[PDB]
Amino acid sequence: TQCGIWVRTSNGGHFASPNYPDSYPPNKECIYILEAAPRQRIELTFDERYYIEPSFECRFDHLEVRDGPFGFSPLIDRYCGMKSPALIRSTGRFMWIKFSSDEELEGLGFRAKYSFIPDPDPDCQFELSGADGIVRSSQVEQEEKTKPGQAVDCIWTIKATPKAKIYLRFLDYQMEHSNECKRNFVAVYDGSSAIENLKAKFCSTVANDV
Amino acid sequence: THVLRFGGIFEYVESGPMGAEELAFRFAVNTINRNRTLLPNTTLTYDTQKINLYDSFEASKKACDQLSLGVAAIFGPSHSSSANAVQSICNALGVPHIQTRWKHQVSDNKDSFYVSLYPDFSSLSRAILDLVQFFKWKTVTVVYDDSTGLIRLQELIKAPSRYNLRLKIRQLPADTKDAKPLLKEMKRGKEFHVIFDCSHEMAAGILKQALAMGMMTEYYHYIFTTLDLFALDVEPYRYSGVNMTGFRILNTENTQVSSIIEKWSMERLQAPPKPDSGLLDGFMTTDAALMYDAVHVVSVAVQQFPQMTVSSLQCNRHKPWRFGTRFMSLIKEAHWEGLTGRITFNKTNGLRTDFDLDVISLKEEGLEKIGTWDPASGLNMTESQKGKPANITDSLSNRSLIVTTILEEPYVLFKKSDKPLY
Amino acid sequence: GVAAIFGPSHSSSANAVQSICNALGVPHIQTRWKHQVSDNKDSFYVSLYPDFSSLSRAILDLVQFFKWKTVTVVYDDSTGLIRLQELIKAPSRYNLRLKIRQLPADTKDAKPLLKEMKRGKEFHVIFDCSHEMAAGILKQALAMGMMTEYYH
Amino acid sequence: QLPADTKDAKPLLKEMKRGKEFHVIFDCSHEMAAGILKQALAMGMMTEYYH
Ligand SMILES: *[C@@H]1O[C@H](CO)[C@@H](O[C@@H]2O[C@H](CO)[C@@H](O[C@@H]3O[C@H](CO[C@H]4O[C@H](CO)[C@@H](O)[C@H](O)[C@@H]4O)[C@@H](O)[C@H](O[C@H]4O[C@H](CO)[C@@H](O)[C@H](O)[C@@H]4O)[C@@H]3O)[C@H](O)[C@H]2NC(C)=O)[C@H](O)[C@H]1NC(C)=O
Ligand SMILES: *[C@@H]1O[C@H](CO)[C@@H](O[C@@H]2O[C@H](CO)[C@@H](O)[C@H](O)[C@H]2NC(C)=O)[C@H](O)[C@H]1NC(C)=O
Ligand SMILES: *[C@@H]1O[C@H](CO)[C@@H](O)[C@H](O)[C@H]1NC(C)=O
Ligand SMILES: *[C@@H]1O[C@H](CO)[C@@H](O)[C@H](O)[C@H]1NC(C)=O
Ligand SMILES: *[C@@H]1O[C@H](CO)[C@@H](O)[C@H](O)[C@H]1NC(C)=O
Repeated sequence: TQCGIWVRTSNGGHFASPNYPDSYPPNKECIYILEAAPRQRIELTFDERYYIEPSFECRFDHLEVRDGPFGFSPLIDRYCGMKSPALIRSTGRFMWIKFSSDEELEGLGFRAKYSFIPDPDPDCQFELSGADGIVRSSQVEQEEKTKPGQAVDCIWTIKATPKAKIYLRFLDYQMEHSNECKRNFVAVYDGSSAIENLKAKFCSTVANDV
Repeated sequence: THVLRFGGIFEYVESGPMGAEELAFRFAVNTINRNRTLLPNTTLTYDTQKINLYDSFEASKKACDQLSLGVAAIFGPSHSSSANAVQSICNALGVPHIQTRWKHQVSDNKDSFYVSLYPDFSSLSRAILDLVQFFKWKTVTVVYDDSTGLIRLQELIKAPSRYNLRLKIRQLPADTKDAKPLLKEMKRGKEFHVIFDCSHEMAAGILKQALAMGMMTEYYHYIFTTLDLFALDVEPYRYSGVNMTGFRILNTENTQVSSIIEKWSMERLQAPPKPDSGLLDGFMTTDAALMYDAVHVVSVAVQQFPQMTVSSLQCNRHKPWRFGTRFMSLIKEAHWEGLTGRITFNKTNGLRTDFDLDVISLKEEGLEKIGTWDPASGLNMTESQKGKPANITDSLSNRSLIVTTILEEPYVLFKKSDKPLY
Repeated sequence: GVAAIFGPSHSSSANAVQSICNALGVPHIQTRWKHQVSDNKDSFYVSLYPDFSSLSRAILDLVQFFKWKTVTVVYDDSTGLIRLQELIKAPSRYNLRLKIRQLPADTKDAKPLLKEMKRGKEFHVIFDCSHEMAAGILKQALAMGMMTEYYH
Repeated sequence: QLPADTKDAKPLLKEMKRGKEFHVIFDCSHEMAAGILKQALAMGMMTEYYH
């Protein structure tokens, strides 16, 4: 979150690691989000400078470049190691980068280069904020984000008032196919979207207030 | 041209016939001289010597005798005591040294004029580790024979750190072939999965002493490390129900390969009758096969270089040979389809770490290929066969009464819960 | 013309001088351990380094006096399995749990290794290094949290 | 019953092994009780389970 190289010009969304190129501190859990304005075949061109720790299996100190604007996405690769990765094509309109770290490591980090060429050729993202608001499942139907007759996958970000915490409570909750998580569920991913911090995944009849 | 001269250093039997290594070297030189389409205007000459295989001073004299007489390569004295002594001679004079048996590479030895053809145990000890995971083992009992066998299987000793195994390393007795004090402890300790690291001449002697004990039933499973398991007599063991998985690099399915082996045992009329051994008839072992390939791989290099004048080099007057710097390169980027599959060499060292194994196993018809190992791929095993007629493990009255049932309160209704009940 | 050869002191080149001293008859006095090949009939060599068919008993008596059950032998090069071979064979006849590891090739960076030894809860280690490199591990085991009263 | 005069009890000893038959009361002469024990050793019927 102290990831202070980002620079975000129209083409050239050029970001690098926290404290690049000196080091990076332990317990850093950076969530480079990368909005990715619609064009350009999202480009992860890396520097040769690379010490994202060579652990086994990349079990720790890894570089999730999971292909989503979220966490549960098609994964590209856990890039830990010594030799630097290069040039992920990734025809999505998005890229999610989770730079993580353990407690007892060394590092220098990485650097990233943006902007390949081609055309722009579900996308709910109901960014809600402030005080008490309402989250409705019918917002995808009222605001034409999807059409009736296809699979839906929305994202309801609930960014708090400054210096706060969030208490979700369920007014209405009714699933079309109850007790079955492979065809409908509601998940309450906190912090940012990643498979690790999954607070609750409701697909049964009752949703308890997290 | 002046024709060529290959060197050679082999074992010195006293009264018996020639060894399997030296006879294969003599056979491979003659075979290339017959068939002209390899080396069309070049024939070969050999200058074989005999040493004691445990005396590195005798191996150093006979190497300098061939270098002073003038040779083009040295085809290995084939033992860890004396192969390191000839390797440093061939490095100093510049001539290539072609090895046909495994040797402990000391990790800080800067040598560049050696090349090995035995399959390196940084690849065979992965293939055994892929094979003790395909069989879903948890408690292996690696049995080696001499202290060098911990260097060979070192990717298998280090395995329980990164996987879920339980190594329980043992050792055969010194030189006595009496593993019966050992096999009592393996039987009392309930040790059913064994990874013997013997040569084939002594893997026969254990199986007689594992049959004289009650360790040849369908509970016991024995992976071997040696590559001459196909030349092992298995007729007493075949109906026991045991599992004896091995490996095999000697590609005995190509008809060109099988034609040479038929020519081998025909020309080897000096094969002694030996029923008390436990081996089959005269087969080309993988020790003699890798000497047959070693003449052919170097012959590819002399084909691509008709500028090679064999000079006479004195060990006392230290001077590197002229053409050997280019000629060592032409061996390392040489490809040949010999008897042991594809031959390629690893450009960093000069070892074979890329080769094609055939996982063989013991079924009631003998030793049958059941898989294929390859360092790029892994165990691409054939693995789906029937053989013996089938059985059944389910029956009637376990049918489970599909009860069609609508939901309506209070009669039938879903439980109010949060976790996915199913 | 000499009376003895006091050893070139390395496994590659001590075996080459041993067979010379056997052939000429002069004694060859060795001062560092060397892998004796089991079928080598030599009679004019004598070693003064304490043989690892006795040091590897002394470590095995010392991992039983301390009542250990899970040791984590760390060697450095492939010869170190020949040296500690009475300790590798030990869980067959006693109640131990060997979990053999290896330091990296020549780089003195055991920090990818010591992370796995720390996550795996491995408190009892039987390092097989020289003293010049047993110092370099202890600096890298102090820079990590592996120098408290739990570790032995 | 053993086969007629042929000393090949290996079709018999497969059925005794699949049928889990560990206790056998052979009624042979000694000249042919030797020939069964060779064919019971070539199969896996000579461990501490069999009596
Ligand atoms: C000979 O030439 C070879 C290549 O031609 C050089 O490479 C050595 O040999 C193999 C190459 O495959 C290596 O062993 C294999 O390592 C693979 C992973 O490599 C990297 O892994 C991590 C990064 O995640 C790093 O820490 C590591 O250093 C490597 O960078 C594994 O995937 C392999 O797994 C085996 O099992 C799988 C089962 O999933 C199967 O697919 C195969 O059976 C596969 O073989 C295996 O572990 C080896 O590490 C390479 N290096 C060394 C130093 O040996 C050699 O360097 C060269 N020389 C020699 C002597 O071999
Ligand atoms: C282990 O040995 C058993 C025999 O004890 C093998 O099992 C038979 O394999 C054949 C292969 O064609 C099948 O047709 C049979 O049905 C199997 N069972 C029996 C009872 O005969 C088994 O294949 C061996 N395992 C390996 C890996 O080789
Ligand atoms: C000669 O070698 C070639 C290999 O190129 C082979 O196809 C051919 O059968 C050989 N002929 C004889 C007579 O050995
Ligand atoms: C065969 O002979 C010709 C002329 O005699 C020579 O030029 C050539 O190098 C020889 N070797 C071949 C074709 O390999
Ligand atoms: C393995 O070899 C067989 C050859 O019969 C081939 O069909 C198959 O594609 C290979 N690969 C795998 C992964 O099975």
